[PDB]
Order: sequence, then structure tokens, then C-alpha cells
Amino acid sequence: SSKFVFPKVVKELRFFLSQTGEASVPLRSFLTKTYPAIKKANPTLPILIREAYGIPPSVTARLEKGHEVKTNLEGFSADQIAKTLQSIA
Amino acid sequence: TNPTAFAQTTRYVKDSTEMRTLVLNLYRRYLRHSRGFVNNYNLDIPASQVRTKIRQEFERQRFVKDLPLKNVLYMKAQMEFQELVNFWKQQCHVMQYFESIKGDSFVQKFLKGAQ
Amino acid sequence: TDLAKELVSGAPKELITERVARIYQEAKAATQSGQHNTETWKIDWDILNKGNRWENDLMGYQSSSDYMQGTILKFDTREGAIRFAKGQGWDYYIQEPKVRRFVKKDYSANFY
Amino acid sequence: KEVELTVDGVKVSIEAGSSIIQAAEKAGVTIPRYCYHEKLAVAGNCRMCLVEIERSPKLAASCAMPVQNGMSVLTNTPKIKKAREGVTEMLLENHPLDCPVCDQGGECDLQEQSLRYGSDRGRFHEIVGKRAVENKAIGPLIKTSMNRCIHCTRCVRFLNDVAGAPEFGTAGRGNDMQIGTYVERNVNSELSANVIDLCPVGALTSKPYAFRARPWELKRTETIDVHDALGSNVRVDTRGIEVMRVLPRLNDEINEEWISDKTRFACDGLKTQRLTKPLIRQGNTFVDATWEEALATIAEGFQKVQPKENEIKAIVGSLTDLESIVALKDLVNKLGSENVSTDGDATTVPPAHGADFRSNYIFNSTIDNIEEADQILLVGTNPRHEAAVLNARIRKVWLRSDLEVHHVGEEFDSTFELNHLGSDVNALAKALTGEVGKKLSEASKPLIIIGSGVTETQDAEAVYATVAKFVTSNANIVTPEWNGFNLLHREASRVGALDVGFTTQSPEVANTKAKFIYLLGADEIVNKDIPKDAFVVYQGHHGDLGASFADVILPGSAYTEKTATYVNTEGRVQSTRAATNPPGVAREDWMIIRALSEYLGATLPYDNLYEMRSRLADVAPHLLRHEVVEPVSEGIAKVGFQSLVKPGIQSKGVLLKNPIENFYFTDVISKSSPTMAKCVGSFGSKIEKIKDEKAN
Amino acid sequence: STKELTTARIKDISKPDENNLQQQAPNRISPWSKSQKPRAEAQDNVRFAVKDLAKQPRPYAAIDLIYKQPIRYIEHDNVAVCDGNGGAQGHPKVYINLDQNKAIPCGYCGLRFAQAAFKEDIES
Amino acid sequence: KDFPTTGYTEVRYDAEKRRVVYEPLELTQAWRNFTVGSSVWEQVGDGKDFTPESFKLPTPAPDP
Ligand code: SF4
Ligand code: SF4
Ligand code: FES
Ligand SMILES: [K+]
Ligand SMILES: [Zn+2]
Repeated sequence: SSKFVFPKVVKELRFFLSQTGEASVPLRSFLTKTYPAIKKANPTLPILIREAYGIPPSVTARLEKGHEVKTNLEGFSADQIAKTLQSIA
Repeated sequence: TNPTAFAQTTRYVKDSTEMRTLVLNLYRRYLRHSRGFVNNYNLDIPASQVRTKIRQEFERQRFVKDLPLKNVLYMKAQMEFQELVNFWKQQCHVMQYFESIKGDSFVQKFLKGAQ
Repeated sequence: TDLAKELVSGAPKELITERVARIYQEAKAATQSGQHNTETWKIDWDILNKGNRWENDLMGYQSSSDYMQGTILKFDTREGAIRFAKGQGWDYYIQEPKVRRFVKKDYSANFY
Repeated sequence: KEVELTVDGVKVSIEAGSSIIQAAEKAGVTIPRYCYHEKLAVAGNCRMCLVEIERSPKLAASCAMPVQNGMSVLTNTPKIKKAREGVTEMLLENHPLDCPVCDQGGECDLQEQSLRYGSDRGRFHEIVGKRAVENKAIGPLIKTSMNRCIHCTRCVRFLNDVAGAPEFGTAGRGNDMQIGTYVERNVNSELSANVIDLCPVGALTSKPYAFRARPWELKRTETIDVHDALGSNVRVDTRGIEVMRVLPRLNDEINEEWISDKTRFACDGLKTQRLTKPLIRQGNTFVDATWEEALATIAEGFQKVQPKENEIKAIVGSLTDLESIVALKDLVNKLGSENVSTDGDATTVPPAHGADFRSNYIFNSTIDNIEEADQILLVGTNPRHEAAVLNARIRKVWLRSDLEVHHVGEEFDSTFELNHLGSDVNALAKALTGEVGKKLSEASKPLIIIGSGVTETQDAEAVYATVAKFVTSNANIVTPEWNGFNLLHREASRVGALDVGFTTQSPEVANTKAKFIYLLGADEIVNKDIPKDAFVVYQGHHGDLGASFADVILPGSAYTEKTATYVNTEGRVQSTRAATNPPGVAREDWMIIRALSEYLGATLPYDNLYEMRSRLADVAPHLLRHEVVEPVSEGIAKVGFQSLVKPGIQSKGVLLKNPIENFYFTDVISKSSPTMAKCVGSFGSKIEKIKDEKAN
Repeated sequence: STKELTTARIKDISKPDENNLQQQAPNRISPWSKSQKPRAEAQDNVRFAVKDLAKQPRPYAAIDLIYKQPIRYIEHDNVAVCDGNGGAQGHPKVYINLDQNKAIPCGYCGLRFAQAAFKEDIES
Repeated sequence: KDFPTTGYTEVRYDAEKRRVVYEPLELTQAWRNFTVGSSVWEQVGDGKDFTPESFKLPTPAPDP
């Protein structure tokens, strides 16, 4: 599935987005249409999707020794994000 | 009825610049009596440190912006001087004023109960 | 209001740096059905993580080093409490009271 | 609908059909009452709420008389005040002179209303004497002094209607009417002790709390109840260092002014079996050790066994706070290990609800909305034990409307009627596609409730797949204005642990024979593997099986001794409040993790609560909104429901046995509470015994 | 021993001795409350190092005394009236119901009242 | 009102300094706040009207 099989450094992916609002629509559209393939290739990778009101979108990726890579995704489109996620690797 | 020694009238200033002249004037008055403060209060330190610690407390309030805060801090500024000159405070109070004294690590505060 | 009024109150610095106040409205007690103690807003301070209460060895008293343990303030408007907390520069946090939801109650409902 | 009326010149706008007293209470006029409670059916027998209506000679029981349009209601005529003093002069005719020895002393409505609305003198010097009644024994929790009852029937109305315990009633006639159970039997309800709060007089008082304090001594602190996952709002009263009693407080969304008998009478476990000093295992016994010596030993012990990448195991207990979870989760990953999980009894390594989507492991319908649900389906849940107060909410709906409740699982003795369907997955399979599944779709807001005990079965994934398959293919279950899928939790730190993803989804990791195990309040590890060559650390506040297995024990603080964050089953984020100090040298739970890190070369970035509270924003940005639920957006929820559906799943046909096999022994504090020991002996593990053998 | 001296019991086991200073009271060995501090542990303290324990206050334990009273028995009435046997210098007047086949003690005084018809079973 | 009734500090005689010194407040028996157990019912009514009948605005009488 594209390049959805992340390295062994990646151990957790967290997606933050608002239940409404424009900026959260792209990340919602991606996660609604791209998650089932991503999980199907990453069974052991936990991917948390957590939503709070009034917040801009953002994505956190956790590396070894507890480091978490925050990645803001405000203004990114449904296809630009695919490049942002792989740019972690 | 007449006021006591070194007394001043209590007037609420309305100009910023006017206050600083009063503030600067008052500072030497503290400095002028510094040797007498040691002599009258029998302080164990030379008058140099007495002049030293007076200056620090003025700076602590230097950056106030609003005017009504400026007056009250000046009204109480005079009162502390007036009590000090007239030997109203006791030797115990003045010693403890100048006898005052890096934080512990997280483990150290945790070890002894912290706050 | 906007002024740093705490610089004239002579209060110890620790109320600004080291203590947390709470603005709350007292809740109705389960035991009694009166609804008067829940109409004024109050300010109370959080307890200390150690030294709030400890047993006196000799007579078994309740010793304490918290000088705000028996200090509760009263208000009549919520804004006055928040304004007063702002004036003193207190690190407060507001506890919004719960509001009971209305439900009409009818004598005849026991059969209908 | 609304009818505009004036009470003593104050205009009142209320819903039509309301009673006068609610109209008056909205206008601010205070009408004294004994027999009227705003959560009970209306009886009009105490005759204290009497008012005068303009077009009548007859005084009106404002608690019963429904409101009119254009009606003029008087409450302060001299005629009325004469009536209020007459009624007061009657209640106190037979009332005993017990106020000094009566546990209701400073908080008794018969005192404050008599003081306010009655006369200041009594006119009863009769030589025959007052009426005397024998005290009835109805269990080890309720201490009865029936001399003091004013015959107001709040106990009867609550137990019959709200509690569903029909053994309490009025036996006799007239001057010999005697509230009780006629024959001697204990009251059997998990909500029976709420009668102690309703009884306005000292007739029904707490037995554990008997004679111990007066209400003016106690300091009231508003916090939450963590003996079960509802997070009912309670009020903790502390007299100095001790916590004396626990009472409910008003919250119409969660508990509705009730708390289960486990919640209120487990307060005495906080004074027993406490961990107060750090203990280090030497030989076959423990010795006292300082925080310098105990922290060093854990640091020294960790380097002796040298656990590898994922050989460090962290286990989180039921009561654990959310701040300690993130403090521990960060700490273990700072050592580079993800073998972090709970002490539950789940089977499949990725828990059937998972942690990816919040909508799959919370109560999406919200508790406040269970009132308006049309059909409810119970899947392997026994709310009478798992969430006691929530069960009473469902009964109140089922009594006032045509709600029909469907149950699939092991059959249990329930307060309201059930429609039993079966006791296995295949039983649920036909039911969804059969007559009952048709009922849900036709309904506007049907409810499907999955219990917490579904996971602990061999068919954990089959049921989640099956039910989601029904949910993933409907329009009524999930709407923009409704989210009909619900999961019922029972351990107070599930949603907190899952919201921060404190759960491993790698089956090989979950099978790793870990060497260094760090027990964070986990006290149910009997099935959990602990090898003889493992160095185990237990950080908790009570001495139980979790501390017995440990090699170094670090004392922690209970929920009444710290400020912490808890997320209840429906996703609401609630923060406790500190009521007392931890005993001995016991430290805060998340402070230990920070201090332990500095010894283990994993110094965590946090230094205080606010710094750590900023971290909760990082893991999940909704964990900073207290008492506010962030519902899952409808579109994203439907994504999570799909990934639960998996073809190629075999239903093993395992009975959905409830996980709570003892209502009173569920957490650490409950197992150490002396009062809960009496209840098991008197009532039983399932509150089923009707006779108290233990009576002396 | 220190087994009876440190745990509260409804009734003692051995006969109390007035000279034994470790007893909770001169007429009772074990304490009479669950939260009452034992007298043995109370005096094992530094402040008693150079004292004379025989002269510290040792009032007679009131629990043992009150059970040495006989049971009042009421004749042809199931309700007893008690007022402390002093009227205006006693406790408030409280009416005791004696329907149950036992001796119901008064809330204030601690005197135990019963029925005469029930005496034989009670005295068993 | 914000100033606590027991103040902030207290004095004692320090042997080392040969003088009476101020120290932060620390009560051997913390003050007990029994004021929490106040009345939960309103105790006094709305009062009575005692304004002179020469200081009330007259009610404009109704018309025929
Ligand atoms: S119930 Fe109230 S009035 Fe009756 S004895 Fe107790 S405190 Fe007094
Ligand atoms: S026992 Fe209490 S709750 Fe029941 S009727 Fe009597 S006064 Fe009311
Ligand atoms: S409150 Fe209306 S008669 Fe009891
Ligand atoms: K009561
Ligand atoms: Zn008596």
C-alpha cells in the first residue's frame, strides 16, 4: 500500500483534528479514506486519532527513546499529507 | 496638635516626573543617615552594606507603569523612613531586616517532602 | 483592576507563586433540602501537598503550617470574585456549578 | 404550553402540568417541605407545603396541585403561617428528645424548618407520654431509630421506584403505622444506602459513620468517585486528616444525586493496610527503607538484570490516575520499551475495541441521553454491578415510557424486566437479524450496550465484529444527531489508559518474558505471568497481592490525597481535588515516576503538575477540558466501526460471564474496607442473601 | 501478655486488679473503644520516665460500672420512661419501647429496661 | 477579608541570636472552621414596610 510500511523507528502515530471546521476537513478526508489500507499494512503500529474542538490539525510520530515528532498539517491537502507522513522516514 | 519629627504631608501626586524627584531625593536621605542607623541600632555590619541594601529595594519597584500604584508605594516609602529615623523600631527588627540569609534538585525536594 | 494591586497588599509572595486559589459556588448538600448556601460565590485555597495537617505528638491535635486553611471569602456575583482574583494576581481556577435539569412533576403521574 | 402565573407578585413561567412548588421555587419563594423530593413520585401526606389559592377556601398541597393559568398563589398570609406552626406542632408531638444523641443533629430538616416556620414553644406536657417504636434491623449499613420517623415515605418511594427493592413499606394503620419490612430481613439493593440521605430526620442514619462526627466539623471537598467507571460526582468530608463520610452531589448527567453502596461505605479502607514507608524485600520479609535507599535499589536492581529493549513491563491498575499513566508511558518509552498494558483479563492482544478510535471504546450516546432512548440492547453487561447508578437510570426510563430492554449474555436478577435472548455469540447472531434487530432500526434512537466483560471472553472479537456489522450497515444507529453504539466500562482507568494509548498492539511483544516489571497499582495479576527471576516494583497505596509480589515497594497516594485526572466511561474528563495528605512519607504517584527517572538515566522533562498537565495536551488535546465531552465526529466514527468487522472469525460459543463475581470486593480499597466485609457476610457477593447470619 | 491490654473487648477475661498500673482502668483491663489508645502504650513514653505512675489520674471505667446495675422490669406496659433520676438535673426524658424480647438500654443513662414477662428468658 | 485571621508570621526567642525573631506561622492546633455548618435555610424574611406614608409615590387611581 504505497509507502505505508514505516521503519522500525516509528512506534506510534497520533492524528489531531477538530470535529468541525475547514482545516480539519482534509485530515478527516484522508483518515476516512486512507486508514483501512494503512492499518492493513501496519498491524502492530498503533495509530491514535484524537479529536478536540477548535484546534488546528497536527500529527505526532514517536521514535525510539521516547522522542515524539510533532508535524503540523494545517493547510495540507488530501494528497500532500501522504508526502508529509513519509517525510518522517 | 503638631506632627512628629521627619514627618511629611500625604499628597497624592498626579505627575510621573514629579514622583521620581521625590523618589530620588528620599534615596539620599536613607543614604545620609546610614552611619547613624548603624550607630543608633548598634548594627554588626559596617555602614557600607547598609547603603548597599537600601538601593536594591528601590529598584524592585522601578518598572511600575500605572500611576495609582506609584503613589501608594511612595506613601509607604516615606513611612518606613520616618519610623527608621525616629528609633521607633527596636534593635531586633532592624537586625532581622539585614540578617536575611540555589534551589534543591527535584530528587532532593521529593526526598524531603517538597512543598 | 488592571493594576498589580498585590504590590500594595503586603501579602507574602507565596500566594502569587506557590498557592492556587479556587473560585466556586458551594453545592447543595445531599442530607438537607435547603437551597440557600448555594447562592453566594466563594474563594478557597488548595491544601498543601505536605504540612497541611499533621498529628501533634503530645495531645493529638491537628497542627498545620497552612495560614490559609481557615480563610473562605464570600461574594454575591461571579464577576466580582473573578475581578477580585484578577486584582490580587491570584493563580485561580473556576469551578462551574452544575445546573439541575427541569422535570415537571405531577400528582396524577403515579397512575398515568 | 407554558402557563404564566404570579406567586406573591413574582411572575412565573413554567412548563404546563408542573406543580405549584416548582413554580414557587423558580420565583425564589421558599415553601417548606418534608415529603416532597424532586426525584421521587409525589405524595402529599406531610401537609407542610400548604399554600392559599385566591379562588378557594381550601389550602393547597403545592407539591401535588398542578399549576394553572392566571392563578394567584399566596404563601405568606397569616392564615398560612398559622397552618405551618400547627403542622410543626404535630410532628414534634411524638418526636423524641434525641437531638444531642442523634446523628442528624446539625443537618436535620426537622430542626431547621421547625426553627424557621414553627413556634418557639411546645404545648405537650401530657402524662401518658410519647409514642415509642422498636428499631428494625435491616442490615449492617443502615442504623434505624424509628422513634424519629415523621412518616414521610421518602424511603418507601425511593426503594420501590428508584431502587427497585420492594421489601420496604408501611405496615400498620394510623398511630401504629411502622415503616419497615414487617418481617426481619435486610434491605438488598446496591443503592439502598441512598435512603440515608433522603430520610430528612435521624430515623435512618449511617451505621459506619455512627456517632463519629458532627456536620459542622467536616470540610466538604467536591471530587469524583473512582470505585467504578461512571465517575459519579461525590462530596468527601474530612475532619482534619481522616475522611469521615462520602455523599453524592448533584450532577444530572452522570449520577443524578445517587451513589452506590460500594462508593459511600468504602471510605474506611483508606485507614487500613496502607503503604506508608518504602519497603525493600530482604530474604523472605520486607524492611523499611528511605526514598534514597529504595530509589537506589530499583536503579541498582534494574542494571543487575539489564532488561533489553522490550523486556520492561509496566502494568497499570484500575484506580490509577491519568497523570501517572502518561508519566509511566513516557518513562518506559524513554527506556525504549512498549510492553505497557493493564492487569485486566483480556484475551486478544489488540483489545477488541482497540485504542485507535475513541468512538469504539466509550459510551458514545452519553449518559444524559439514555432517558430518550427507545430500545436498549444489553450485550454481556450486568449494570446492577458494573455501573450501579447507570442501571437505576435505565429503570427510571423503563417505568415512565415503553422502553424495552433486550439482554444477551448470562442471565441475572435485574431491577427492571428483561427480554432474554441467549447466552452466547450465536444467540446474538440470530437476534440481530431477527425480530429484535428490526425493532432497533425502526426506533429513532436505539441503544446497543456492550459490557466490559465481553473482552474477557474467548469470543471478544466475534461480538465486536458482529455488532459493528449491524452498526456499519444502518442509518438510524449512527446519525448526525445520534451515535447509538455504547461500551460500558467498570475499571476506572480504562478510558484514561486507552485515550493515551497505554496498550500494546503487538502480539509478540505481549508474549515477551519481561524481566523488569513495574506495577503501577496493579493488584490482579494471578493469571499474569511473573517469572521467579523477575525484579518487580509495586507503586501503590494499599498492601495487596500487587505489593506482595514486589521486591521494592514505593508508597503512593489514594484519590482522596492528590489532584489527578480521570476519564469516565463516556469520555468525560474529570479532575479530582485533594482532600487530605497521604499518610507517612507516601509521595504523589506521578512524582515518583519523575524521581525514579532521575535515578534510571531517563530524566523526564516535567517538574510540576502544570508542566505535566501540558503533557496531557500533547498525548490527546481533549484531556485539558474538564467536565466536557468531545464527541467523535460522525464521519470518523463510521471508519472505526468498519475495522472491527473482520470476515474469518469463529464464534467459540462461550457464555458471556459477567466479570464482577463479588460486588463488594472489586478494587484495593474495597478489599481492605472493614464495612465491606460486613456486607459480604450479610448480603453476599451478589447482594442476594435476605437474612443476616452475622447479627449478634 | 499485652494481648488483652492492647485490644478492646466487650467483657474482659481475667479479674481486674487495682494495683496493676498497666490496666486501662483500675476496674478494667482492656480498653472499651476501638479507637481508645491503650494505657500501656500511652505511658510507654519519654515524658513518664521520671514520674510516679500510681499518682496519675485513673478514674474507674464507666462501662464496667454501668453493667453492675440490675435491669429495671416494667409491669404490664411495654414502654419505659427514663429521665436520669434527677428530673431537671438529669438527661432529657426519652421513651423506650420494649416490644422486642431483650433489654433496651436508655440512650443517655445506659440503664437497661425490659419487660417482667420477658425476665426469665433474659436471665438465661 | 483576604488577610487570614491568624496572620502570616509569629515571634519567638532565638537562643543563638540572643533576640526575639520572626518566623513563619505554624499552629500547634490548626484553627477549626465550624462556620461551614451555617444555616442552609434562609432565616429572616423580606422584612416589613415602615416608610412614612408621606414618602411613597402615590398610585395613579383607576379611571371611570
Ligand atoms: S431527627 Fe432532628 S429533630 Fe429529631 S432528634 Fe434528630 S436532630 Fe432532633
Ligand atoms: S423513615 Fe425517614 S424517609 Fe422513611 S418515611 Fe420516615 S422520615 Fe421519611
Ligand atoms: S411537601 Fe407537600 S404535603 Fe409534603
Ligand atoms: K438521615
Ligand atoms: Zn435514661
